[PDB]
Amino acid sequence: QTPTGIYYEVRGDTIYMINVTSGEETPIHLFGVNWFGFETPNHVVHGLWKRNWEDMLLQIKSLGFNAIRLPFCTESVKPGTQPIGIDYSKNPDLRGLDSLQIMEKIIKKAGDLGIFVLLDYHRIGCTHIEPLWYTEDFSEEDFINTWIEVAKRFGKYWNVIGADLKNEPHSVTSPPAAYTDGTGATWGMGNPATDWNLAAERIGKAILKVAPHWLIFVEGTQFTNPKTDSSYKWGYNAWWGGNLMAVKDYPVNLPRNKLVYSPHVFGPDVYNQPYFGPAKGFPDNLPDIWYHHFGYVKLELGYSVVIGEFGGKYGHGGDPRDVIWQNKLVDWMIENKFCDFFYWSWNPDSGDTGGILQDDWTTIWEDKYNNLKRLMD
Ligand SMILES: OC[C@H]1O[C@@H](O[C@H]2[C@H](O)[C@@H](O)[C@H](O[C@H]3[C@H](O)[C@@H](O)[C@H](O[C@H]4[C@H](O)[C@@H](O)[C@H](O)O[C@@H]4CO)O[C@@H]3CO)O[C@@H]2CO)[C@H](O)[C@@H](O)[C@@H]1O
Repeated sequence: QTPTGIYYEVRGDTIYMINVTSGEETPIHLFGVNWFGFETPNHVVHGLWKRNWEDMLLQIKSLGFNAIRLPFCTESVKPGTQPIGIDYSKNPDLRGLDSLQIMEKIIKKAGDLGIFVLLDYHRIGCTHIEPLWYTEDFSEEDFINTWIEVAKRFGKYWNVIGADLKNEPHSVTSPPAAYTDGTGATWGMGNPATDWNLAAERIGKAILKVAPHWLIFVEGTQFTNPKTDSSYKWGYNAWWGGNLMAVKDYPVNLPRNKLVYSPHVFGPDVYNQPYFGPAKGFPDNLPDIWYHHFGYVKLELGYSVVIGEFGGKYGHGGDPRDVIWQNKLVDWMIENKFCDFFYWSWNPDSGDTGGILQDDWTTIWEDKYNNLKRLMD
């Protein structure tokens, strides 16, 4: 059942937390942020050159968030990786700790604060997101074994809700090549080399054996299979980790009380999507685009859907259409009861999106935050 005394499950489209000792079971909401850096050359969450790590946690909690998605790369969850970019004068308790002991300390404290953590295997290397869950010198078996060691260790922390199996499965070539050419992810192709729907089942099963109490989060790909993608006019224009159009015909085969679908969705600050042109009816055209790419998974099919990344500069140094985009997206989440989400990012040092923090790592973008906090009321 559980090593921590806490057990997570999905009933209907809602995540519940069970306490086996008190017997309490309540629905939870994930009002989340992404705090990144363990996936980069820093090997640690960013901003610890400017801030104390507990204080960052306390500030996140104080803004109403109760969940952090923590991106990691393979090197950061191995014993002995040295972090760069910590002011030890501000973080004395982190002196001489390796990146793993820091991740342990951060998650423990999060727990004490009542913050859920979702572990995200964000990159295999520490430089960029790979299209597949393996590379030339890192196999799916190494990927799975990395998740098993992570689940073995982090399964002991009550507030770790689960595993976001791989960030942003995607493509590096164009369709039609992308479907068969083995360089990118697919879904419903019937090809184990590339089918993210099949890979998710294999990786999720491995993790549930060691952490049966966890949820498994599964993202979209970019392209799926040609019949799915051509069946919608914007079928070729989903984000990385954003195409869930294949779930209806090819659902992922994990237990229904364990599985959470986790699409990503972005604004004009990340990529100038063609449906962002007002001549295409932006922004009033978006709800139908969101619905087709991922929203029907919940609205029509009844699955838990947690948006795992979304954000943008909200007009601070970026495309002024980002303000309209983020407003419209949060309107649609609220009206369709997409209440669980993780914003990208808490960090201001996201080059195309900024974050909830400003560049001083201390003050927030009030307007951006005010729009988002509508989901938290
Ligand atoms: O991790 C530290 C790093 O994060 C960067 O922020 C990234 C996230 O890490 C990532 O999860 C996500 O990635 C974007 C990616 O940056 C875009 O390049 C990619 O663009 C695609 C689009 O999805 C397609 O529809 C279109 O056809 O192709 C374009 C590119 O050709 O979209 C994905 C999301 O789907 O988002 C975050 C924002 O980019 C920070 O920017 C960086 O500073 C941090 O170091």
